[PDB]
Amino acid sequence: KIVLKSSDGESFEVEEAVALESQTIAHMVNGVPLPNVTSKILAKVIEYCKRHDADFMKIDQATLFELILAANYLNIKNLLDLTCQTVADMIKGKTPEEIRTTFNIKNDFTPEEEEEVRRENQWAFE
Amino acid sequence: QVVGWPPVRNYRK
Amino acid sequence: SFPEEVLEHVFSFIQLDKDRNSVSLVCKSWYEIERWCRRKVFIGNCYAVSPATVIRRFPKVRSVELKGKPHFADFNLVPDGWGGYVYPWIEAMSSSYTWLEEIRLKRMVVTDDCLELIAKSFKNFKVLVLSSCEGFSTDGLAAIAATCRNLKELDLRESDVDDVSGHWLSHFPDTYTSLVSLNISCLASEVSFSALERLVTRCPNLKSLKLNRAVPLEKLATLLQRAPQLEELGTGGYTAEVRPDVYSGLSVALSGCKELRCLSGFWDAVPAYLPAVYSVCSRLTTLNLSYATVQSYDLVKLLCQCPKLQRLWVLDYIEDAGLEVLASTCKDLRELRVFPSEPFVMEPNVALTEQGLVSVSMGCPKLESVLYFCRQMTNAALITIARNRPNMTRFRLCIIEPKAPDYLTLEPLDIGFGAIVEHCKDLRRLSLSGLLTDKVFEYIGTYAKKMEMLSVAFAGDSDLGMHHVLSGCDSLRKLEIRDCPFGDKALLANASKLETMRSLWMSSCSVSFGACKLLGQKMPKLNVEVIDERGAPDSRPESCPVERVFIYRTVAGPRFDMPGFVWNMDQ
Ligand SMILES: O=P(O)(O)O[C@H]1[C@H](OP(=O)(O)O)[C@@H](OP(=O)(O)O)[C@H](OP(=O)(O)O)[C@@H](OP(=O)(O)O)[C@H]1OP(=O)(O)O
Ligand SMILES: O=C(O)COc1ccc(Cl)cc1Cl
Repeated sequence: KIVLKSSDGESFEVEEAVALESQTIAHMVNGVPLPNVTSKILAKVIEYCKRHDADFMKIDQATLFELILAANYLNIKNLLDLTCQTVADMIKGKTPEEIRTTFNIKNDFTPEEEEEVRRENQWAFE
Repeated sequence: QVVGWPPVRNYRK
Repeated sequence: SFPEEVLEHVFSFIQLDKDRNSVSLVCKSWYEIERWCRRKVFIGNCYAVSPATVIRRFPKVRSVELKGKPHFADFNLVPDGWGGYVYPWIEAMSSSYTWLEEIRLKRMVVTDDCLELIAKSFKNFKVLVLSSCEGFSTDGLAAIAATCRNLKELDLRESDVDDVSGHWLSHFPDTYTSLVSLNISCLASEVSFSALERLVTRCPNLKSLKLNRAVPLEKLATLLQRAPQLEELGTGGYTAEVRPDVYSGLSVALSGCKELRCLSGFWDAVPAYLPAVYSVCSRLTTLNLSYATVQSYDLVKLLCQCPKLQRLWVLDYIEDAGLEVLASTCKDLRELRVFPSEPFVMEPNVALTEQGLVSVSMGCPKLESVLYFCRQMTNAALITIARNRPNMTRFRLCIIEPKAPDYLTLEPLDIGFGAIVEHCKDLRRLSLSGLLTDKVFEYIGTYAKKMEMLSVAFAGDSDLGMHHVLSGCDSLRKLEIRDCPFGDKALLANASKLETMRSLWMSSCSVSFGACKLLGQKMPKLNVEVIDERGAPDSRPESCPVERVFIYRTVAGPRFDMPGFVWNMDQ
């Protein structure tokens, strides 16, 4: 077993191969502190790392949000993929203004630049 | 006959 | 809202051109990240944009696709020399895209110099598809074979190669092994055959081999014994003395290929040898018989055993009765192409008519895709076809006589086409023919909302017709028209439509030179090209129809390699 210390100061005991799924953990090497992952999130990460997923991702946006970031921070390649596919599939079929709804992005194109690009994309790239 | 008709890539006409 | 690397990795699961364009327009940040991880680019009209442009914006591209001359080049309605040269692309890419992997080219002029440059700039070069291109020779290919050590695909389909020397193929070194896919089939000259057998023998990943018809029937079995894993085979010549040892061998060898999904080639096929192909046949999803000149009966015998057949291309020799048997045996047909055996004589040499298409309309619930040459047709037949196949996608129906009416009835085919277009709501592709009045056009503008490519000849009565098209046709991408009374009035009244479309082709219509100059002035981001071999267009009054205008929207402005008979109307 290794123990893992959330950012919240609480403590997770996982057996040896589960913790090592994270290259970020592997390469710190009492009990491993994790300043950039909550417990909530470190919980979910641990189910995944145990299982290994589908309704697992049957989660909500702000939460995926955080799952990505931690799969990145922990370097857990499988999970980065899976949560990455999953954000992709929300992009696809969708328009800019809907993507930039679904996502809280502010448009920082001028009128003029946005048309030049559309513009380029349509006349020359599709 | 007409040029390019009927529209096909065969050899003669 | 998170870093730059996660976005990139997200992007990596996005591959459709549309999807990438869309993410590029979210916010400046995404525009930059996609830019830099865009793996492939698709350029439907090489003059629509410049290389410097493509290369500066997507500097990481691994895979490039380009298309040159308009479709009607096939019918040669574009004089030689008009353009489509790929060299400037290769030159520009050769220093920027070091890691380039894939080049796919259509209807471009491609030169031995191009081929050497590719060979010798792209070390990871994997895929070369040259599709109806011209301008190169076996010497160019020798370059590719000698140098491209990682090559997986050489696909020459339907190109015109200056045919020096079958020697070029033995330029593949013995240490070469990587080939997935050789489509050899347009070459006249004859490859070295022991080289060909050594090659096929030592590339255990060979999946698709389309021959050369100078590889004669008697040799196929040797090849096939070397590549039992094949999924697509293009025969060479399919003719030989009738002998039992040679039949027996072809046949053990073919039924050795348990992976064949696609069979093609068959030049000069002799009836006595087709049945060798039968055991393969349980399993075929693609059969192309379009160069077998065999009679309807022998076709049928073969068809009778292609239950999984999804795609057939064949000669009109198949006939109404052969097509009926078709409707009955191939319930999984998606696509039927029937080509003219004798497209240059008037009298029917073959009993093939509206009826075979009707058969197949009713019998193949999954048929979506049709190309059909016949000599007669009716409003009634079209109407039954549209009724039976509201899922049709691509409908290309060419009556060989220029303005043939309904032959029973003697009207224009307007309602038959109205019906295909009213009823087939996802029709994205139409080519029609026969006697046609401004009124089809009207139907076309009212019902054909999904339709992307439209081809037409010898049709309509006035500018109203072309107007209904440019008017009504929401999804129009490519409009191409020959020999119709469509001119200045419909073209300029719809000038602004043209910015939404890849290209308008109009040859032998009534477009005056004067409307060409006015159009160029209204619409500075169209290249409006007059293509006219009679000499300079002030030679004649501006009142005077030009021979061909080609119009296409672009961000490169006017192009640099017009020849003597093409004028751009910018100024
Ligand atoms: O998406 P596009 O640029 O519109 O290409 C179309 C489309 O080709 P893709 O296979 O590249 O989608 C056609 O496919 P279908 O309409 O049959 O689905 C193909 O036609 P073919 O199947 O007959 O090759 C046709 O080629 P063409 O105009 O030579 O008939 C080609 O259009 P372009 O390459 O001419 O734009
Ligand atoms: O679709 C095809 O390839 C053959 O049919 C046509 C081709 C060009 C034109 Cl103008 C009209 C027709 Cl019907």
